[PDB]
Amino acid sequence: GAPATVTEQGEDITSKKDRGVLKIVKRVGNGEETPMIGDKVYVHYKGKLSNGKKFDSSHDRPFVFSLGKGQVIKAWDIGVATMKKGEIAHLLIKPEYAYGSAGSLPKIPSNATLFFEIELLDFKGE
Ligand SMILES: COc1cc2cc(c1OC)OCC[C@H](C)n1cc(nn1)CCCOC(=O)[C@@H]1CCCCN1C(=O)[C@H]2C1CCCCC1
Repeated sequence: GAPATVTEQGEDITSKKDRGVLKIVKRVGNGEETPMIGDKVYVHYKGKLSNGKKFDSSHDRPFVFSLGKGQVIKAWDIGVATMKKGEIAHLLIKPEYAYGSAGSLPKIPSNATLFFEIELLDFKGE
């Protein structure tokens, strides 16, 4: 399903063009602005290992973070910076842009590919 669709059709939004972060816009957002680095960002997300085997969501209980400030994995700083208010996007992320060969046990194993659906609710300029 969704992870394989992002493999097949997703845009490579990396600078290096290494397919490390692939994106599909699922629902289009409003406004020309996207978050600049330093912004306070508000999202709903659903995430999982691409294997399907572990699963994690804000809409369970929004997730708040400062963009570009190392509170989230590199792929979120990259991916969320491309998104507009109201946008829902799918990301598929190689380990180099997430938790790498070290992983982050017990939640994330070594060399894990991650999938997220993200909704950008708001962002405000520090
Ligand atoms: C590697 O550890 C975790 C990874 C992820 C979720 C984690 C987590 O903690 C063990 O618990 C979610 C709730 C806790 C209190 N928490 C942690 C963070 N923010 N809230 C810190 C953010 C670190 O996570 C990230 O950078 C990314 C992007 C933002 C949303 C969470 N992220 C994750 O990688 C999840 C992960 C998704 C894949 C399935 C397992 C959970």
